[PDB]
Amino acid sequence: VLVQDLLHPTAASEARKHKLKTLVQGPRSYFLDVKCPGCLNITTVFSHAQTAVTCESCSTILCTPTGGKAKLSEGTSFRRK
Amino acid sequence: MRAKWRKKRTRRLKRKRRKVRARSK
Amino acid sequence: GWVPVTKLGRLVKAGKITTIEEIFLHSLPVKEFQIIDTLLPGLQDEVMNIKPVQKQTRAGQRTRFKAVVVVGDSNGHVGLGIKTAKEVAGAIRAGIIIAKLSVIPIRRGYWGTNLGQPHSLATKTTGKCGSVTVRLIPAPRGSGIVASPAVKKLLQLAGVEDVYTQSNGKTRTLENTLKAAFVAIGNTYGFLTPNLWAEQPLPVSPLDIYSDEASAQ
Amino acid sequence: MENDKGQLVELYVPRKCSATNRIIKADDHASVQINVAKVDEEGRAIPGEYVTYALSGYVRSRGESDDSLNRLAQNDGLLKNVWSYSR
Amino acid sequence: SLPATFDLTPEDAQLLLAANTHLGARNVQVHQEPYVFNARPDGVHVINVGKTWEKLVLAARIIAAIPNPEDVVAISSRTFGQRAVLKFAAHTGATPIAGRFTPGSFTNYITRSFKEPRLVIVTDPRSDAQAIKEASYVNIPVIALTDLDSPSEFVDVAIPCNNRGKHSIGLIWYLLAREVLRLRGALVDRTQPWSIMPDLYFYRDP
Amino acid sequence: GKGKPRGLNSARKLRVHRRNNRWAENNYKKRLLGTAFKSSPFGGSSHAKGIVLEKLGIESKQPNSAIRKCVRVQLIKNGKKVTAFVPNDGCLNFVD
Amino acid sequence: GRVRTKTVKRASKALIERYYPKLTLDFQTNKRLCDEIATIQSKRLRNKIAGYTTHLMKRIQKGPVRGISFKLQEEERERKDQYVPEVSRSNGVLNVDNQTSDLVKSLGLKLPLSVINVSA
Amino acid sequence: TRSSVLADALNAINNAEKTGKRQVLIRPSSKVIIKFLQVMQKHGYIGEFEYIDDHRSGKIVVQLNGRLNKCGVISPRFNVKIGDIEKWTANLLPARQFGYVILTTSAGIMDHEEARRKHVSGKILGFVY
Amino acid sequence: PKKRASNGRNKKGRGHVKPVRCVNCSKSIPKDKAIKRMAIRNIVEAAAVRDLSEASVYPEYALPKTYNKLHYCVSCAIHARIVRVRSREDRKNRAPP
RNA sequence: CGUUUUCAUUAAUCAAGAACGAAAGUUAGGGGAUCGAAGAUGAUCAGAUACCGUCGUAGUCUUAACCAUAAACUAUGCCGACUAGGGAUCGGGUGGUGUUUUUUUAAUGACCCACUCGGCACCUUACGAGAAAUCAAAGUCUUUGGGUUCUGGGGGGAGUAU
Repeated sequence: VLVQDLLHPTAASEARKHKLKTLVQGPRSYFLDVKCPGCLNITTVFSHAQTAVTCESCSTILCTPTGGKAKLSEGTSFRRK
Repeated sequence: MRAKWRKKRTRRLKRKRRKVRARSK
Repeated sequence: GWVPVTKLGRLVKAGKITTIEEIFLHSLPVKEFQIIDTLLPGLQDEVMNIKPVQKQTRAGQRTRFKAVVVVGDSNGHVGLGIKTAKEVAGAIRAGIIIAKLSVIPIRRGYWGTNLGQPHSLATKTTGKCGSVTVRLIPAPRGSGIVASPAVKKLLQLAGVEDVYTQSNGKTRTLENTLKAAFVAIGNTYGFLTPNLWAEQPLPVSPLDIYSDEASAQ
Repeated sequence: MENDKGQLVELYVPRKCSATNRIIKADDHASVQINVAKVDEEGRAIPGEYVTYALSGYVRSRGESDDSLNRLAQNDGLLKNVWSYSR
Repeated sequence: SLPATFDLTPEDAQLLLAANTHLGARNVQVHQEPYVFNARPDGVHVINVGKTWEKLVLAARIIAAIPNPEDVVAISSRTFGQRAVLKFAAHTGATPIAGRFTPGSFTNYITRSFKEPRLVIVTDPRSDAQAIKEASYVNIPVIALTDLDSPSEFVDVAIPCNNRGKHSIGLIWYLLAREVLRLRGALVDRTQPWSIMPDLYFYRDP
Repeated sequence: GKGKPRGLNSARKLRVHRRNNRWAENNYKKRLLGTAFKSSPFGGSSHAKGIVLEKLGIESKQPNSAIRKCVRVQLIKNGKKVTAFVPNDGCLNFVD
Repeated sequence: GRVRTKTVKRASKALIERYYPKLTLDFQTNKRLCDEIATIQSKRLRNKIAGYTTHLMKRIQKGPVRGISFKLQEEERERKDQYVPEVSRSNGVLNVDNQTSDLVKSLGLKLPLSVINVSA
Repeated sequence: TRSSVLADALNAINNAEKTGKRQVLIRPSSKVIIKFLQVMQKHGYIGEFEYIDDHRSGKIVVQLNGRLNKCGVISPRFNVKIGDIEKWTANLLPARQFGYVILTTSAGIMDHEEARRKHVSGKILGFVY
Repeated sequence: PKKRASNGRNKKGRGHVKPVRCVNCSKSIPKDKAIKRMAIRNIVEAAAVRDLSEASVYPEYALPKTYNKLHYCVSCAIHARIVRVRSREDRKNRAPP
């Protein structure tokens, strides 16, 4: 206060701010590839999906939408990429 | 006097002056 | 004999502080009036006003007198004291004392030529007291003081030669007008003009160089 | 403040606050001047020799004088810790 | 600018950690305190004691820069700090005010309690608020032994401490006295355990 | 901006607004409604000549308990009856 | 009401503050000491001051009275706040938390450690 | 809505300078803020500033040195004839010896001194002292 | 001028609160403005409990209570209950006792 | 609120104009328990066309339509930016080798801790404002300019006459 670096803010002070109120605004959401262990291929599901994304071959479910982040449906395996 | 009882009295004045002026249209 | 207390009075009385630039520089609080009767002895006073204020009492009134007094010599210092007492002579005496305790300095400058011996204010300045706003504008040479008589006398004792004045609010109340103008002349040493941009090495207080000569027995 | 022939007029060039570079007035009685002792080898600090700062009344009244003294003492070398620039 | 040997010695760290100087105040936290270090779960905010020691050496450098040792005023109204400031006044010059502050002591001379100092050290900026408010009328630097929830207005250099105390208050006063007795003093080298016992500064009895 | 437009193309709002607000002035109202020529028993002129009808003694209300000696005058250019004070110690012995 | 004024109380206070030996607990002897060591311009005021000195003796002799110190009280409190018991680390090691251990590891040196696991 | 972006920038700078700060992050960041701050940098009133580029309107962080008393915007950019510069500088500057009335002319954004030297006039933007 | 920042009482964010009636005079006062105290008292007073618990089968059996919430107006609460009149600085307090 | 969805200046404030607008009131049915302008009564009182007691019409309620006023109050236009410290709370979200609910680990909900937007507010200061009361806006104003709408100009007469 009265002297601080507003150009190089600390990462812990930046990981807590709103995604619009950081220094350069950027999304806190991500993508992740999911494989259901019945099939073999993987599909890329958004973290905040909003749709019932079913698998490509067996159309069952991978994520049911919610208020914020999507919920992966308890038989899954996901990697953030 | 209280301002709404002067307001009520004024409405009773205007209701009379509308009546006497209606007799001479 | 004076026999001072409040160590700055002893640095003044032993002669270790000679000018009020040493007090006005280090922002030292002045508690005794003889500190400026010795460091500013050619100071002249002026009683600006005497008015009766009154208090209602369970049988009658209590009328005491309120005196507005301005001191200040002719060379950049003024002070303004206001005091009620039960008697007018005691009120004027105590107003001279409070005006001597409150001596402020004045940054006077030029209208816009750098010629000899400054005559006017360096900046446009403004003081508010109560509702009275008194604004002082720098003026060309030979303007005189374009002001009301009490403001003109407060700026005359200041040593200001040329100034323009505007005022706003109930300027008939003499206390608030004189105090607004006193703020407007004390605020000339707060405006950071670009000739004061050069850094200074922050001198040591005179209370430490003459630490031995203070701190009485 | 000078005049046509070189000469300084306007008595008392004022002091300035080390935390804000603002003019410390004559009627500023919350302003303060802090002398910090210079220390030689194995202590025993060098009497009559200080590093001095001045802080205005506004810096102290806002509660900023501690972080300002941390900053002003760190980048003189009195402290090699407390004040961190990225807040 | 510290030569070699003003570092936080491990014995001083054992003293400061034994007398609980790091156990700061709870979730209450003034924004003017970056002396915190990674708040312990169930409330308590651990104070960085290295920062405490650095501010302590700085404060002892400020105290040992006054020409006279006796226009320093140690202030305590809280009973945890009264014996502390009394033994601080015993060893150094440093005139004490233990207990009632008696306003008017700084401004407006002629009272019998008229101290006119160049430094005021205050054990608690909240319970000694009138001394701090009154020192800002008369241009005095104020040092304060502050916990993390204590107000910072009109204090310059502060020592982050635990003024809930009964151990930290007398210890930080003891360390100020020991450190200002090292600087410009009749004292000894690096190790120098200072035979004057640490716990002479503490609240006695109840 | 607090109450008024400021943009460069807004002089019509400023003109019409001040022209509307001028009517609250007493002087402007009485100078542009022609009070002087219709009301105000002269013609708006400075002096006016008239003929004395009767002499009146007007009692001063509240303070200054006295009988101010006045006359009732009918103006020549209007015919308007007007009470006019006759100032000095005496001077009702001079008007008839 | 037998409330005694500030004359009686301040003179009694000042008599104890400089004559605490000589000033026993008996009224009839303090009545003579206030005749010897003080100059009181009346007999009634002398008896009142002597009675209040005897009263304050009676409540000094069961512990202190706030306000009055003579020589022996301040000498005793002077030789009471010089205390032995000290404190230590002699009772084992320095018991810390996880975070105090992070603190000393982040700044200092090898000090004895014993971490804890307190939670909400 | 946001009607002027210089006005928001200069009020942010004024509040941070009144409150003793040494840094202002200004939300709006136009070209005219860049040239206004360049003139204020040329006459010493601000330190360096740094334009941070997100892929949007942009931000600026200005360093302050305490020399600024007030910077201000004149909100309708009034068409100033070269005889009216003395009227403006008499109106809204503290003295004739310092402070600049900043105005955008077709020969660039500049202070009134360079405007007098280059004999150019135009519209007024603001003022710095 | 304003005598309270919360003018009568406790309406910030509504515009209208439904009124209740004073229990004493039946003056209709808004529910947030009223003055509200819950009277919680036994059906026996502190003298009668001995002679009543003597006079009972099922030993002492409940000491059963009585509950009602009293809404007063500003007039009739001042005239008896919660009044005195607080000074301008003691007005701002909100601790009950 | 969430969002790495879309369009790409579509926006802000607004004479004239329009929708909605407590209570009372009006028109025509329905309903009419309660309270209750008017009215009738019993006391009080010097009188009592009042307060207090009893009875009770219109009204209170509803349907269709008027009326367009309230101390319609936060007596504080709306949009935008900046400036200060705190802890509560409501709605959304993110995090936790945290508690609870056992079935055996889970899972959800409730809670706890930290953060975050968006609300109704509050508390302490005052940098600042103010004639003061007081005000995180009533600040960022004689160092006066972010955009815009409405209103005022001594008290009456008078919100009267037309």
